[PDB]
Amino acid sequence: NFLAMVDNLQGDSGRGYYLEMLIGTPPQKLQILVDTGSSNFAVAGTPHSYIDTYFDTERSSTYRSKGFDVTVKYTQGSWTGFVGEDLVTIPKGFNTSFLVNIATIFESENFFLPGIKWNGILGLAYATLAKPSSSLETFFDSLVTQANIPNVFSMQMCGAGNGGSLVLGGIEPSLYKGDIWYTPIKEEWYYQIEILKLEIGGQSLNLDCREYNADKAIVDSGTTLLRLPQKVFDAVVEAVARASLIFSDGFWTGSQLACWTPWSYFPKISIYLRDENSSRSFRITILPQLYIQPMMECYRFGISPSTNALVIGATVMEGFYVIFDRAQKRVGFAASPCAEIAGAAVSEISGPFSTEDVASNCVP
Repeated sequence: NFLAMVDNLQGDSGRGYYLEMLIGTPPQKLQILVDTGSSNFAVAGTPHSYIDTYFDTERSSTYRSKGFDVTVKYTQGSWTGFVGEDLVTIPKGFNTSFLVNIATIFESENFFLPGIKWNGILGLAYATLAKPSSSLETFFDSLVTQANIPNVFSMQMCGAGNGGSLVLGGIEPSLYKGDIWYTPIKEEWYYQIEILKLEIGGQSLNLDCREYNADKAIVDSGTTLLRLPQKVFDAVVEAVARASLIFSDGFWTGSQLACWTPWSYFPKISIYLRDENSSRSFRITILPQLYIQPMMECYRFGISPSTNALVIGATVMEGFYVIFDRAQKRVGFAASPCAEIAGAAVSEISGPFSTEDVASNCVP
């Protein structure tokens, strides 16, 4: 009954998309960030001045400690928590309770930030990324076993320029339009997919396709912006600058905002992904609406560099309906009715295209 799950997320690209969950007995209500870039279920376990509620294990008769803690470190921020298990229910989806591993954060640094509305995180990626180790069964793997649902979830994000949907156990036809296009998961850790080509203003960037997969290309709803490995970032900046022509250096680095819509002055950016048929690609396209982001207008460049990954973050996922088909080791993309600003399209999907002139394997 996927219709219950429609309209179950709040938030946006910048502050995250979050699901309401009930944890323990009696149920304590938390706001949980949906994060396809990690694999732990972790919640505030102590008071923090930037959050309004935390999970108190001592008030839950069904909580059981697992006898160890875990420390998680990100490029920015970290936390240490107690590892236990408890019953969860997701009101907007699964009104029958299920037992999951949970980390209750008792210490942290730059994790719970000012202005943020979530107080834990739901890591939806694979066991290989679970901490302390892959033996700590992920939240979604627990749900699949116990609720006997298909090993698939999908996400509609509607905050382009509001909330959206997290569908656990499959696909809701009302959340997309036209054809679904699927690309293989190259490696089950992050949702790693194979990027063949980037195209700015209809003109491909002149980089070996290995540069787009440098370490990894991934789909991550816990990342705000489109993040590009430094080399790709610098080439994209030059292509966009030249295809527009309005620039201070700070605009590209997020040091400065441009105040003026400007969208008509900037080019389309297309990312080409290998199809489940090896001999074909398809293309996901963001329009300036998704990467020239109004702030209050004043506008920020919605693309940043990464050291180690090309990350298809929430600002790009706001353009599409995205299917995490773990059962068939593929990620699907489709056109999304809610990807609009004033009823105007902010993205395009198209295919197929020939892969005759790209290498057989762009992943190094």
